[PDB]
Amino acid sequence: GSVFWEPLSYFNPSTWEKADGYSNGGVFNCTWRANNVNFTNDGKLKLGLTSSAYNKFDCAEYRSTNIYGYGLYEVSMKPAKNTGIVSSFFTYTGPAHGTQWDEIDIEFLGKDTTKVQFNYYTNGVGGHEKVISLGFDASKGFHTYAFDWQPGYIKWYVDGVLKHTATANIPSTPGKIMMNLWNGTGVDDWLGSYNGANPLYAEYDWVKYTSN
Ligand SMILES: [Ca+2]
Repeated sequence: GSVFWEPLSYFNPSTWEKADGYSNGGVFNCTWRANNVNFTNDGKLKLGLTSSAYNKFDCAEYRSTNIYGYGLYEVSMKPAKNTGIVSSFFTYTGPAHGTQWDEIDIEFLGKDTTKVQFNYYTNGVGGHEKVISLGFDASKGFHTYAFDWQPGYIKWYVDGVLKHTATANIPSTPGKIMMNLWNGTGVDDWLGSYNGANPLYAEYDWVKYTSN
């Protein structure tokens, strides 16, 4: 169908918004700052994790102003490497647009950038985690990650290769496209403990959403 092709060359307020001045609270141990949303000279979204106060942490999230439905989502990215942090790409609808909570994820646990974590939420329920081995260290360069979201399945790919398939209670509300980098608290078993290492950066080259 129709193709949304976002090359992330500069901030376009019509299509994107920078989260700012707040914290998601919970496992999220940092405050979203618009100042942490940058663009490189060669057109990369540069998400930055800083400490602008002794044990205070500044993090970053970029998200779509519009909403999207079924189809192919691809991203070319380069995650941060560190204990206690997540770099991600996901779809998201919750009460955000006064609905139930539906979500599709691609998460890189900074403690082990040699792996990826797939997962999804359907009406607030998750626990669909799937960890796969990359065969490479994600943090060294840009690679291509995607999910094909249709009404009866989700399919995850890496550099073009089917890695995972999900068939049950597949989400169905449309949602926004989101990218964020953050340090977790009291999920250590999951993310490892964050040692305050900073600044940390996650990089995005482009996003493409292909409808139908
Ligand atoms: Ca680009």
